[PDB]
Parts: sequence; C-alpha cells; structure tokens
Amino acid sequence: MQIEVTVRNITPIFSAAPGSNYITIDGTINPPPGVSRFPLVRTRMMYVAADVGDGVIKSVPLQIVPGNTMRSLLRRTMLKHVIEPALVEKGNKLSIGAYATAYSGNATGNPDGVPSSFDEIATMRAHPFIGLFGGGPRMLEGRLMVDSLYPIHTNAERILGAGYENEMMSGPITQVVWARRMDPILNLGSSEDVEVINGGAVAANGWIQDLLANSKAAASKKKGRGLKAFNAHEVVIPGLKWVWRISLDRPTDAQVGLVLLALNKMTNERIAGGHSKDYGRFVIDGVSLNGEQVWSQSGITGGEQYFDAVAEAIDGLSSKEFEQFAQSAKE
Amino acid sequence: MQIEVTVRNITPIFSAAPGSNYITIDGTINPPPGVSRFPLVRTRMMYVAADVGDGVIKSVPLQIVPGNTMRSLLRRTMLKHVIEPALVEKGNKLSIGAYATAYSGNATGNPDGVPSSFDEIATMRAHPFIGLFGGGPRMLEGRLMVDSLYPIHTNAERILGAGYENEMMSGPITQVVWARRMDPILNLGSSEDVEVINGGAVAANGWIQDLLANSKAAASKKKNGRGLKAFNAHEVVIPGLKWVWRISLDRPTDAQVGLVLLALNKMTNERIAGGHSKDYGRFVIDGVSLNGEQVWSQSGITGGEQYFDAVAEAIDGLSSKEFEQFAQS
Amino acid sequence: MRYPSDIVDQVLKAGPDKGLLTWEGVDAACSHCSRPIQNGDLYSPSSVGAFFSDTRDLASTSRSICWRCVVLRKKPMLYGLSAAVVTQDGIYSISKDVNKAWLFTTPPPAPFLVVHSSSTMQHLSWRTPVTLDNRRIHVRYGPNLFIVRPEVVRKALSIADRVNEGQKKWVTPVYFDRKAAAMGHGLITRAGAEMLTQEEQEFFQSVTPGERWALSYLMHSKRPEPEVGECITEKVMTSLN
Amino acid sequence: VNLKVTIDLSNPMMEPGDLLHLDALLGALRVSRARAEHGDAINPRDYHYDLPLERYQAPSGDWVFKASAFKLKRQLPNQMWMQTGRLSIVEAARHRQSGYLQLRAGKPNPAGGPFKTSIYHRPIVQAELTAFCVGDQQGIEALLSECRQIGGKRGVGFGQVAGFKVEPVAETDCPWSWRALPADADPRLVTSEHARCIAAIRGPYWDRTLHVEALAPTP
DNA sequence: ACACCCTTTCTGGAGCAA
Ligand SMILES: [Zn+2]
Repeated sequence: MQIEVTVRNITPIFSAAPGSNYITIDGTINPPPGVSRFPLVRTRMMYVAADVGDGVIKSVPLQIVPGNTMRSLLRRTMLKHVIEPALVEKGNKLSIGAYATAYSGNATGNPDGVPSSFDEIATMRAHPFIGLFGGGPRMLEGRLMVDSLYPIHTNAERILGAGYENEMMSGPITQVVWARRMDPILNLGSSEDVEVINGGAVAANGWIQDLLANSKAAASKKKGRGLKAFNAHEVVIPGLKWVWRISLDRPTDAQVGLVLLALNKMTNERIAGGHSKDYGRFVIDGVSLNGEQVWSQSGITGGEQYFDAVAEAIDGLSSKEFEQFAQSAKE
Repeated sequence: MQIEVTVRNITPIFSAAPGSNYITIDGTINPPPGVSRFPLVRTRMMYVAADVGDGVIKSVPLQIVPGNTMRSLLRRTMLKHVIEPALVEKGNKLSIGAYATAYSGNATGNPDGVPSSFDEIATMRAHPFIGLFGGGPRMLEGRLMVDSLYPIHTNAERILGAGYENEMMSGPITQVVWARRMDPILNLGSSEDVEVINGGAVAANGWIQDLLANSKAAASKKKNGRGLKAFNAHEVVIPGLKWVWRISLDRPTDAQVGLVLLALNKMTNERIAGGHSKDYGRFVIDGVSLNGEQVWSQSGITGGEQYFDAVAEAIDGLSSKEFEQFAQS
Repeated sequence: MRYPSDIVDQVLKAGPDKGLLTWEGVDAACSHCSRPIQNGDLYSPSSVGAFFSDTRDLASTSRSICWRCVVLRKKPMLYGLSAAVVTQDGIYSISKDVNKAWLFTTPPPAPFLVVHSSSTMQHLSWRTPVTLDNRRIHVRYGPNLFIVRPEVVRKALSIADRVNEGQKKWVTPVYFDRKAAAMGHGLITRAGAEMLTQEEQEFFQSVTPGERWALSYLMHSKRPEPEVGECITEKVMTSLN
Repeated sequence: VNLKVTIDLSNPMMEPGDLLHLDALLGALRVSRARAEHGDAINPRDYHYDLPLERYQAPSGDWVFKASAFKLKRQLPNQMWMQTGRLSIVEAARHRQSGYLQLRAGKPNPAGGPFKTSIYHRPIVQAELTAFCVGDQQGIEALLSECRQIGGKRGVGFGQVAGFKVEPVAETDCPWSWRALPADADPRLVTSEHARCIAAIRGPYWDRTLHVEALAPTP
C-alpha cells in the first residue's frame, strides 16, 4: 500500500541536527576561528543528488525531518489517539515493558538473540499495531515503512518524480532564529518586584555579587554558569508543502486503516521538535492512497473498507498480544 | 544475454557494513580513543580502482549494494510476485527443503549431497526459475550473474566504462543519519498517560528509579542491563542518485529472460538493501537495456514479446514437482 | 598421512562402529574427506541432519560416509579438534598464540593436518587436505581453506621486528583480524604506511589469506615465542570412548 | 607459440585461496563453448582437456597442461567481503500460515538448519592477472574473448574482465612451471616456491577425489 | 518404523587498525 501525505507546516520546522555548529552575529554558518561565534543548532538536513544547472547531478543540502521522527510521530499518534483509548474503554492494561515495547520498539536495550516462533511472528504481523511497528526483544519485521518528510523543492526533483510541479519551491528554505535567555534577577526593578523572593534585596544583591565574581573569573579565563544565553537555531521556514511517503508491503486492511486513523488524528500534533516555540505544527492538504487522492477537509474521505476493518480490529483489540510480544524469551 | 537496469534510489540506501565503526558528535568517523564516540554502522563501501584526474589508477571508496543482496532481492521479487502466486493458484505446495532451496539456495533439505546426472542438470538449468539461481542440495550453477548495484559515479568509471559521462555523480555520496531511541517512560507526563499502564504511577516511578540506579551504577563503574535510551548513527548513500545494475545471462531460455523481465516489472514494490523501518531502498527504474536495446517505459517493459510469452507458458506449466525434485531427488 | 580421515587410525587408534554397511560394487569416493570407498571396507549411508550446512565442502555426491569419517563426524571429534594440529605421532592444540607461533614458525616435520574453529562447533577435520610439506600448510579455519607458508610468516615477523626495534611501544605495521572478518584485514596501518618501504607493502598485500590469519594470531604488542602445544590426543581418545 | 596472457578487470576479483590456474579457466571456457554447441546435456569432463595448450608429461603418467597459475600484480590493497545467507523468516511464517510452505516446525534456528543466518568473509583483490603457457594464440584469444569474468563467486558479479592481451614471449622469459606439478615432476620445473601437497594438478581443481601427490606453489 | 522436530551440551582464548 502506497500512501502519500502532502502536508503544509504553518509554523517553522525544527528537527535539530546533532553536532557542534556555530554562527556569527551576521549569519555565517560555521565561521573560521577568531571571530565571535554563537551556538547554532541546525535543522536536520538530507543531502540529495539533484540537477543543478543542466545535466550536472550534484549532492546538495535539503533540510528535512527524519523518517524515524515521522515514524514515531505516526506511532504515538495512533497510540495516544486510537490504541490507548481502545485499551482504556475495556479492561485491558499493559505492563511497563509492554508500554515500552509499544512506544519504542523494545522493553530493554538488550534484545535476546533467539527469534520467535513462526505462529507468533505471523500473528504479530497480522496485528493492527504490532504489524506496523514490529520490534520487541525478538526483532520482527514491521510491514510499515516510513520515509522522511521531504520539502517539495527543486533539490528533491530526483526524489519527487513527476506530478509535483504545482506549488513549486526554489532557493533557500531555512532561517536562523535567535533566542536569548536573560537573567531574571537583572530584570528586577523595585522592592515590589522582589517581595516574592525569600530574602528580597539581600538575595538579589547576592545574585548580582555571584554574577560579578563569575564574570571576573571568566575575564581572568579569557584575558558554574549564569542564566544569560544568547544563541541560535536554524529552522525550516513555515509555509512549505512537504511530501511524506508511507509504504505497507501487503498490509492487513486494519493496519492501513490504522495508518488512516493516525493521519486523521494528526491534527494538533507537532512534527519534529522545538515544543515551546510551537514548532512542527502543520496542516495536511493531501493524502493519496496508491495514487488515489482520499483527503478532504473532514479528514480522510473514502477508503471505507480500511476504516471498517480497523474499527472491527480495535473492537477486537486486547492487551494479550502486546504482553506476549514484549515478553522476552530469555526472561 | 546482458540485461542492464538503470535505477534511481528515491529513498536512501543503507546496506550495512561489518566492524565497529564510530563517529563523534560531528562528522569525524573513527576518532582516536579519548573522545566521546557513537556507534556508526556504515553503508557497504568497497575500495575500487579508478583513473580520475590521472592516467594511473588509485583506490577510491565506492558505496555499493552487494551483488549477493541484489541477487537475493531479484530472487525474492521473482518468488513473491511470480512464483509463489503461480504455485498458490494451482494449489502446489513446498516442503521445507524445496522452500529453502528456492528461496535461499540452501542445501539443508538434503545435506548429504544429491548426485546429478547431466540430463537432469540440463533440464534443471532449462527450468525457468531453478536454472537462474541453482544451488541447493544439487549445488547447481545458475544461468544468472547479478552484478553489484554500482552508483553512476566518477569512482565507478572503470567499472562502468564508457557511456556514463553525462549524469555522472561526483563527490561524496554518503551522509550520516542520526537515530535515537527515547525511553518513553520519561515522556509520561500526566495521569492519563500512565492510566493504560498496569501499576500506573507506581510502575512508572519504579522504572524511573531503575533508570537512575542503572545510570548511577554506570557512572560508578566508568570511574549490565541496557536502557532504552540510545543515540547512534548510520551512514547512508544519499537519495536521488543514479545507479546501474548488470544482470548477465549465460545462454538462457526465453522463459528465463521473461522471468527476469517480470521480476524487474514488479521490482519497484521491493526495497534495495535494508533500512526497512525508515523506508530505505525505495527506487524507481529509469531504464532497462536488453543487450543495449533500451526497452523500459513508464508502463513497465514494452517489447520483448517472445520472452514474456515464453515465461507465460512457463508459469502456466510451473509446478512444485520440479522444485521438490530439484531439492530432494 | 594421505587423506584427512587417516588420523582416525594413524594419529589416533580407532575402529569402525560395527553398525556400518559393507560396500559392494564399483568405486565411489566418500562424500566427506574425498577418500575412495573400495570393496569390503565399512561404510555408512548418509544420515546427516538438517543442521549440517557443509554440503558445499563435500568432496563427492555419493551419499556414503567411510567409517573413518564416520568417526570424524562424532561430537567428541568435533570439539576435540576445535583447535588442533594432527601430526604423525599425536594431536596437539593450537588454541594459544604460542602454539600457533610454534606451528607457523618452525613447524613439526611430520605431514600434519591443521584444523581451527571459526565458530563454536564446526565440521573441520574432513574438509581440509593433509599438509605433506611444512613449507606449505593447509589450515582449515571455519568455512575457509587457508594455505600458510611458514617462511613467509618468518619474513613478515622479521620485517615487523625490524620496524619495531628500539621503539617504546610495539605498534603493528599492518592490521590483521583474528576472525578474518573485518574489511581492514590486511589493510596497511598509518604507522606501517610511514615505516615500511614500498616493496614491504607489496609483500604485505601479496601474502595469502592464510598467512594473514596466522599473522593475526602472531602480530601484537606481546610477541609469542614458539612453544609446542600441549598434547591432547589422550583427551580426545578418552572423550571418544 | 610460447605465449603470455595478461588480464585486467573492472571490479576487484574474488581472491583465490588456492592457485587459479590458466588451464582451469580455459577448460571452463571450453566447457561453456561445448555447452553452446552441443547443449547443456553434456559431460564436462570430455571437453575441458581439449584445449589450445600443450601438455607436459611426467615420467610416470600424470600429465599436466603447459599453463601456469595466475600471478596477481595488486593494483589495490586487499579488502574483505562479508556475505550472508539468511532465509527470510517473515516470509517463511507467512508461507507457513498460508500453507504454501509445509513446515511442521514452530521455531526456526539461526544456529543450524534452513533458517541458519550464516556469515562468511572472503578476500577481495583488484589486480592484474599474468599467466604463462605454451598454446595456439588463436584458440586462447577465442576462449578469453568468450570469457567475461574471472575468479570465484561469479554468480554475484565479482571480477568481470575489462580486457586481456595475449602476446608471444621468450622461452626463458616464461615461468609456466609456477603451477600444480606432479610429485615426480622433473626438477628444472620445481622451484623453491613449489611444495608437496594434497592438490589437484589438472581438470577440476576443486575435485578433492582427483587430488594427488603434488608439487605446487602458493598465491 | 523411520522420518522430522524440539530440546540440551559442549570444549578456549582475548587484542583491536582505518
Ligand atoms: Zn572419508
């Protein structure tokens, strides 16, 4: 089953790339040493072979959300919105290992090297949730394959293929957003501002005195840590139309129905990260099932046999498969 | 017969390499001991000889998919999309020896070593699927050579030869993708979050105290159960680049060429070399050349009528009796 | 001293299991050890389980095991020869690095047979040829048939002792994998790139994989002196009975 | 014509653990050509001795071809190739529920059996292969133009031949004796590299039933 | 009764480059 979810982020996208990146105040990424630089936390970037100029494929940077992040977003969406309410409305409860296996593929960091029986493998791949995300102590193949969230851009034209010339994007799609943390105690202004503080003016003056001592120590170092922190993070600019490729090799109809229910409940979900700055908010503007567009304003339109299958399976959903899926053979 | 498939990986390619490779928090691969390092599992790279920038040849890293991986991918595509529907639709059935022989070339069905006369060797090499891969207990040589999936790259030129200077990728084709596993008990944030868990807040706090005890024990030891929090890396071949893939046939029947063509017709639903949960290895076929004649279109493979008709009559006569007699006796 | 099964009654005395058939008819070689089964000698029809995965290393497809190789497929023979050199007078162990130092530097003058397990329990004894000459040694290492020249091992060791004489730390010139499994098995190190000349580097690429695997057990910071391995043919025979 | 053959190849070749003889390669190419004419229902052993090479005769039977084992001029440092054999466990369980696989066993075993996920590492070299032999150039170039790959593991596409050159050479300039010689070979051909071994001197060099008392060098 | 299947059981070393 081929599912293609074209979304539109209405907030910036921030999937933080690991690394030690810096930036000048003017906006130059990774400056040579000597000039003053601030920590930059770049967004996640996929190198893509693309056609720059004419017939000259080259590796260009295109900033994305990883398929692991979107796979866990899909997993936690169908978990918080479908699977957990189905378990709550009945008497079924999960162990902490079963909850850990359902949310992160495993209960412990150490798997057991023995694989499970063919009957249990077949029944877990027939399961609506466990078939999508087959983890556990004995590693199963989950039939859900989740691609990265690619922005519909020229740099991904060898990724996107034909049919994506509408709402086209060129050029840079990222922006460095600067964030500052000020010291609260420097923003104290009067005795009315300080009355909620134990000690008041004495404690405030002690905070200024420790900041002056630490500043003198840092000046002796240059020529603990305070609360001033001016820094930067690169985000992907809002308003982009993104492609999200979801694949299912011979799924049970309830499993693709569960993916459809999760895509229905992607409303009020954040894609990558930067929670407190409301980053990752998005609007789905299209879902195509095997190339057939099945999205409307009121969620998924059509595809009814998937929804009846997943409703019947959620009615038949229990905690027994989750418990014996997470049960280690070595334990 | 020299079938040659030019493909483009829509998603990244991750054919995992052996060894204990490591990477820092930046892109420095295999640092010296004494700095924080993370487990990196790299793509399948092989050192190849190339003459780029000089008349002499040098060793350059070329990130490829192995010919074993592509050979078994073609075999599993053949089985899953042609052979298993054909054996199912007539009600034929496979024993474990015949299944292992057909799906893995594996000889454990008859590990004693099956003697094979030259006549049954000839009929088995003229079988539409058995003659392609062979092996099993009879240890038969297949008609099919499957090359490695070679990226169209300046490091691959001596492999590729002429005819690939245009649309030729240059520079690095890899990028390290970082993946982490979060402990989801740390993401329990309300009573509604833990109400599904047996024990609830008591079990959640027991998990937290176990995590703190394990972290304190690890910090005391560094001056054996592993937690769910992990931060690792995997080096992939970047998506969107062009690869070539050579499948040579050593004197085939037309049914065998039709079977390879039918496998390539249904191959875009398959994945090249792992990375399965991250949808890695999804690709489109940009071209198929049958002895240099470009034969692929958007609607699969046009032309090649004799091969498709021969494999149609082969599949109409495809039973599991040939598979069981190829495995056991 | 000709076939690897000869050690059943040459290196160690043993007989047929007496539940074995007698061969009648034309000549056919044994499936294991490539020994021709004549008229009158005891043989067994092939009863390997599904866990036997060495069909690719069978000498013939006659589906018949000679009685010596019936003994060789026994489990005490399988874990007794997990690391063993079988000379013309007994079975010695090569588990230690000093025993491999003795085997691949100044080898015993007998026509021995060298087996070593790359895994826990492996069918090693029958699928390797007997090394008639000490200079050219056939070593079985798991799924690998290896050929080791002790003279080339001596030349590589002399090269390594030259390039590491006088220095405080014994740094290896070329990395060798004990499992013969890493990609860099045989790859030249940076210290060996700066401290070997060109012809020594072409020598270190030009060595056979068996010599690389032997050097993997005798190229490290502590250098193993050649010490003869402890005799284990009494242990194998006691286990066998 | 007392000639030398060099082979240069695109992909690095699966490194031979034992000697890669030129007569073995030419016999395999003659077997492939005989399969081209007389079909696949032939005995390979009637034709791989019909070669464009002269035969050296040992004093007591036991002839060998005048070809030599291939020498490697290594253009690259040696590497190691991992390959694995795994039966698809998920597909096995799906076929076992669907009935298409009649397996009564409930649990597989990566240790041993049909579902043994085995790992094996074997060497890989890019090289230039030089061999020396006494044979007609026309038949040798015909067989080697029929050749497209050299070395082992040819089913997984290793070591296809980019090209070959076959030229005459002087009699003193060719070591053809660097080859699996018989035990009673005449000592002007037995150098210091040659040593006693259980090894085939002819034909199928993998056939351990045909392994003899031999004097062979080492790759 | 002879075929496949499901279990145990068992011997040793140890260093590590890109
Ligand atoms: Zn035998």
